[PDB]
Amino acid sequence: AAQTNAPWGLARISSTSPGTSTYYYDESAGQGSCVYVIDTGIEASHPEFEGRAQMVKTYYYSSRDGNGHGTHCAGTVGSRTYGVAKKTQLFGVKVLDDNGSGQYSTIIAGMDFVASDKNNRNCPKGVVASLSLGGGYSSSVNSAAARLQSSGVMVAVAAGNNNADARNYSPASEPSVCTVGASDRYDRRSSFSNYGSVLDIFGPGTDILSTWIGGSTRSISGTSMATPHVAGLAAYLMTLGKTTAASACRYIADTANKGDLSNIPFGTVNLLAYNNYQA
Ligand SMILES: Nc1c(Br)c(C(=O)O)c(Br)c(C(=O)O)c1Br
Ligand SMILES: Nc1c(Br)c(C(=O)O)c(Br)c(C(=O)O)c1Br
Ligand SMILES: Nc1c(Br)c(C(=O)O)c(Br)c(C(=O)O)c1Br
Ligand SMILES: Nc1c(Br)c(C(=O)O)c(Br)c(C(=O)O)c1Br
Repeated sequence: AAQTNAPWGLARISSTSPGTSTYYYDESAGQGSCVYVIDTGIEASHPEFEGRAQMVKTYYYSSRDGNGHGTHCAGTVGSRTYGVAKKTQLFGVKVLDDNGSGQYSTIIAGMDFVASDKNNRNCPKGVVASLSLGGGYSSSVNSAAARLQSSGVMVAVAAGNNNADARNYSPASEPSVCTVGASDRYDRRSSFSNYGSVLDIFGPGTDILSTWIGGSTRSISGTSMATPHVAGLAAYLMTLGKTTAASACRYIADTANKGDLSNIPFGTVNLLAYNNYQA
């Protein structure tokens, strides 16, 4: 399948080269898979989700996204126009308040929630969790992320936006999950992207168009935007049967575009998420 005039990051995910604008992908499109977006919520009524999004948990007075961040990330995972895996099922878990903040104890609870809740959902092709969030190092936060992964969920986490070594951030620094840095449309490391040995992969993160609340759209930037590209890619590749929740991060690194990014510090991987789809 081909999506013309796609957001640059979707075109980038399916290309050996920057500077194109068509997204190419297998029509299965993540059907039968599930992605949890653990964030500020998801505006499930947005037409872009087509009935495939639902809120399943909140720790606040509403499960609505009163921020936009979660809706944007969910859009990059799985919206019809802005998403990587256009037929996945999207489950929202609101661990962040409408200001974009949340306590680590709440975030941990939400991770353990997902590890159990997947047993209440139909996801025959597999389960992914996208965590566009983080703060400073916490062994308890990393452990929660590790449990979620161990439980059979492909966990993708943002590296963070401090232009620093992601070793000092959680859940970014958890070795067993997939830690995602950000790139721009010219294959440069995004200016804010964290780096370091704990990174597994880069995805598009600068000037990413996606859904927003009030049925709208906007372009914003962050490792928060790169993470759902990788999460959606995982869901897509799991639906294709190419990999599993336990092996998908490794598989994405194995099959990445290699050596094409600029301003990658020595010791950080130079790997850009790629679906290796041959039309
Ligand atoms: N990403 C990107 C874009 Br967008 C464009 C463009 O203007 O469409 C060009 Br001309 C290039 C290039 O340097 O060839 C690149 Br790389
Ligand atoms: N935790 C966190 C914060 Br706080 C911010 C921010 O300063 O707004 C951003 Br832009 C990101 C991102 O990289 O998307 C992340 Br992850
Ligand atoms: N035992 C086992 C299984 Br079952 C699977 C799997 O789900 O196919 C994987 Br991807 C691994 C691995 O991650 O290496 C292992 Br070890
Ligand atoms: N595989 C690989 C890569 Br990717 C890169 C790179 O990051 O561009 C380099 Br600098 C080397 C090298 O050491 O020659 C190799 Br081998």
